[PDB]
This record gives sequence, C-alpha cells and structure tokens, in this order.
Amino acid sequence: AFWCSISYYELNQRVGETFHASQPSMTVDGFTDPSNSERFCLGLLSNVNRNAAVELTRRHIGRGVRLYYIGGEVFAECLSDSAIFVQSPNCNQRYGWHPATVCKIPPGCNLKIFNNQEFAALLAQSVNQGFEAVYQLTRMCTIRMSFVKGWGAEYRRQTVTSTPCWIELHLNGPLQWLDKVLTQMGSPSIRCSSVS
Amino acid sequence: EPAFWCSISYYELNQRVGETFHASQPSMTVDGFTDPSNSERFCLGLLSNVNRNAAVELTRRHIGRGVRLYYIGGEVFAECLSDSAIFVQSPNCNQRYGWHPATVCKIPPGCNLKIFNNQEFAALLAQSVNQGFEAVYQLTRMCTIRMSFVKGWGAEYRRQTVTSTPCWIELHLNGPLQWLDKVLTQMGSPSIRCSSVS
Amino acid sequence: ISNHPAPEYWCSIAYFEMDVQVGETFKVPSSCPIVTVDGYVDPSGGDRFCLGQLSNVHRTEAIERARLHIGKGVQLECKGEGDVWVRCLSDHAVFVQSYYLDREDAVHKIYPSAYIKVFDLRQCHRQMQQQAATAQIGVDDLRRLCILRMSFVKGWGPDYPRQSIKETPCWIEIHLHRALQLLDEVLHTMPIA
Repeated sequence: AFWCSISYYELNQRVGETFHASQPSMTVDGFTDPSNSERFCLGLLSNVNRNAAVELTRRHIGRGVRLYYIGGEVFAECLSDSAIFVQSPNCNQRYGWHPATVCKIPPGCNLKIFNNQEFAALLAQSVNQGFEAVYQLTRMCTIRMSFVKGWGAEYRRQTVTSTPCWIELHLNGPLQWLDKVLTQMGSPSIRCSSVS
Repeated sequence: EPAFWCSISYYELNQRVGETFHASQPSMTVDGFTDPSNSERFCLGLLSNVNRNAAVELTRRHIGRGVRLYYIGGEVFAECLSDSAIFVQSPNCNQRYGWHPATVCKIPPGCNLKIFNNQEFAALLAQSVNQGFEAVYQLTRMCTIRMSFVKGWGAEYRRQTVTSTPCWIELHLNGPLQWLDKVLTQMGSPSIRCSSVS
Repeated sequence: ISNHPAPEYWCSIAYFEMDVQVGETFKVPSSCPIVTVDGYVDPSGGDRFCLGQLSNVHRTEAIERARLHIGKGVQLECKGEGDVWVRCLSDHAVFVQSYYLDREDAVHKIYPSAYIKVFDLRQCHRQMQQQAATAQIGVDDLRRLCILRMSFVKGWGPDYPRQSIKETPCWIEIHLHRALQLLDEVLHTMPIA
C-alpha cells in the first residue's frame, strides 16, 4: 500500500508529479535519482517559471528530510544542513498551539509529526459535532513542510505559498478511516443553490 | 479494447486540481469523499488546492455521493447520487436530440442519462472520412464529456463557461479516441500549411 | 545489490503549450528504445505519446492550428546506456535544444526525415564532474545537462519572433534518466553549499 502521497510546491505553484510512498522509511531530497521508491528526488523536477530565489533555495535542500512510519506514528528527520519547518495540526494540537503552528526542525533533529490513535480519537468525538465537524478532519490528514525558509508567526512569510520550496503530505490511512465515517454522517443542513 | 475505458480530470474553475484518474472498473463513482485507494472511486474530497476560494470549498461540500458513471455494453450513463444536480455537456448525447453541441443537460438528484453511445460515434467517424483531415481531427471533442457539480453553466445560467463553475471534471473516452486515431494516422495532412513564424 | 544502475524508464516527456504543462508526463520504459511523440490521438501509452489527445482550457486558436501539424511528429531512441537519437517523421520541422549539439545557443532545426544524434551520455557525465570540480553552479544549472527541449512546428532562438521556447504553441521537455542517475552520484560529491 502507500500510507501517504507527497506533493511538492514552489510558492503557490504545484511542481512535479505526486509521489506515492510504498516504503515505511523514505526521503524527500534535492537530488536527482528518478527511479527510487524510497527517494522523492526534487532536484529532477523542472519548473519553466522558476525564479532565482526558488533555484537558490533548492540548492540547500540537500539530503532533505527523512519521513518514516514507525508503528502508528510518523517522524520527520532533518538531514539537510538547513532547517525544515513543519505544520502538523496533529502535532501542534498535542502541545496546544493554534493548529497553524509551524515547528522548526534544526539539522540533525527529528520530530514526531503525526500520531494515529490521537487522530482516530479526534475522529471519534467529532461524529457528535455533525457532518461539518468531520468533513474538516481532512486537514488533520495533511502535513506541510518547508525547506530552508520558514513561515507563519516569527518569520514574515505568513503563508506556505510564500516559501520557495515546500511539500504537502496526505496520510492515506487516516483518510481512509475518515472516509468510512464520512459516508455515514448524512449531509449538510445548510443548503446550496445551483445558480448562486 | 483499452485497460481503462476512460480517464477523468478534476478542475476547480479554470484550474486543474489533483492527478488524472484512470477508470479500470465498468462502473465507478466520482464523489466528494476521501478514500484514496479505491479503483471504483475517484474521491475529490482529499484533493487539495492552495488557491481554493470559498465558493469552491462551499460547493465541494455538496458533491456528496457524486455522479456514478457506467459502461454498459457500448454505452455510458451518468447517475446523480449527489443531493444536488449535475450538469453534463456531451456532444454525442446533445447531437442525438439535436441540441447545439454545447448544450448542457441538467441531471437532477436520483436521475441519470445516457451520456455516450459507441455505435453512434463510430458512424459519425465513418461519414467524416469524407470531409477531410480537419473534420476528423475535431472528432476528439466528441470523445470528451464535461460535468459540473452543484452549479450549472451555459444557456439558462449566468455562468456561460465550464471554467466558471467551482467544481467540474472532464472525461476522455479511450475506446472512441483509439478508433479515431486509427482513421487519423491515414487522413493525410492539412492542406492550408502553417508557417514557422506566424 | 539493493538497486542501480539501469533505470526503469530511460526518459520522461512533459508536453507544454506556451508556459503551461499540458497533460501529464510521459514515462518511456527502458524496454522501449524508441518512442514516438506525434500529434495524433491514441490515449494508450506504450510506444506512442499522442499530443493530439491532450486537453487544455487555456488553449487558443493559434495553438489548435499548430497542433494540427505535429503530424507523425518525431521519435526518440535510446542507443547507448544513455545516448539519445531523434528522427523527424513530421512533414514540418522540429527545433531541438541540445548541449551535445552545441559542442558539435541552438534552435538546431531538424529537417523532415532527418535522423540525428542529440545526446552523448559520456560527454554529459564528463561535463558534470567538470562542474563539480570547479565548485570544489547548482543542481538546477547542471540538471540542464540531462535535459532536452523540443518545439514542434514553430521556432524560437535569436532569429524568430519567439525569444524563448515558452513561447512556442506546443513543445516538450525530455529528461534523460540515466544522465540523472549519474548526476545523483556527482551531486553527492560537491561537498556542502
């Protein structure tokens, strides 16, 4: 199976094809190996409308980040020689800060970016809130990471779309459980017209 | 006969969102839910769009069970599982009832419609050989069908282009395209040449 | 033991129409030494990459036009571990951008029926270490050496109305996998930046 797919972005532009992770432990780096099920190499992804900044930052992605699925938990280890910022709603809500919290991971460090049981339990209590409350859990199945530059509060790059090189992760397991609950939540109350 | 009888591409206004889906199963659904690994379900609910506005986000909540696409025999049907209508623009379908090829048919909830017919297309492909390369090349538009979720477009609505709707997809019928190819690779080339500077 | 060399694909083709990639990237298996990129419409992949069946909302009247002439298009064949040859099966010309063709600044217009060599792996490989040495110049500069660009019908360069390939109504960018594999190796040897 794939446990997660990864989409790379340069600013607010989507660059390259979506990588599908088949291996429990892989890497997203700035190198160019095209046929490695354990290496999403960003170096080999072109972008005809790529600016100097972007080009400059790509050079510092180096060995990048190592993502890895131990049991029901995901970890991100910064191999690059530059930091990597992580925005994990599942990670943030564990230490409390306003879901949008970006957490810096200095070179040689590593953080637990997602926990299954936690999620599963957040999915359980959401059924009581109604459709809308469950529909929004898809954000909990996503994790965003910037390479070299940071964003949010503390840096004047307030949004991910501002950073030069970032990547979004979709957790398939969490998304599949979410889907099973969602197909049973009924429908919205608030209606929606065909002309407006 | 193709592995995938069609491929489906999702769009949010004039922007391609998510990867192209290739249908292997005779019957499947394009819905707004979140299962990422089901060959019978193209789930739009998990697709993300950094540039997504409120209108799109509002309409994606109404896709629901979506549309069910069927390939029965040599025909294709579209059923509306969503609690909101769906609008389709199928030239193959439209010509059969004689509506300006750019007619958008509304399929209310619970309803369905024969959106494509193979033999019909095949016949149109036959009597086109007689009109030249041009005529045939344009039979690719017959091989594509566009559907919009929740909001209609074209005549009858203010939105006149499918690119104006918040959530829409585009189908490509591989069988039809393949049969077309065979006849194209033989239609010679266009007479009215093309510079290298114009 | 656990991998390399030998790429699964020997190249990747990304179609474009001005500054926008249209359709999804075409990956050619190493088992398919020759690939054809024509303006026809057979969706099935394999050995044929039909640009005539790719949709685009932004597409104009000027491009529908040009696309009409891609015709039998060209062919890309892999000869030696990573050497690529081009053969213009189109009634119209083709404009190729190749460094190997520079050693021999481009818009090397290829003439109908022509069968030319456009890339030499070794020459590429050499040239990489060439850049890695002087550094001891980033990954985006050097990955270019593993890339080929090719416009169908219209041309650009310092002698046409169109200044860059991002202006042609329809073109493609080809990434040579082996050349990139050697480049992944070279990259590990350009000590920190």
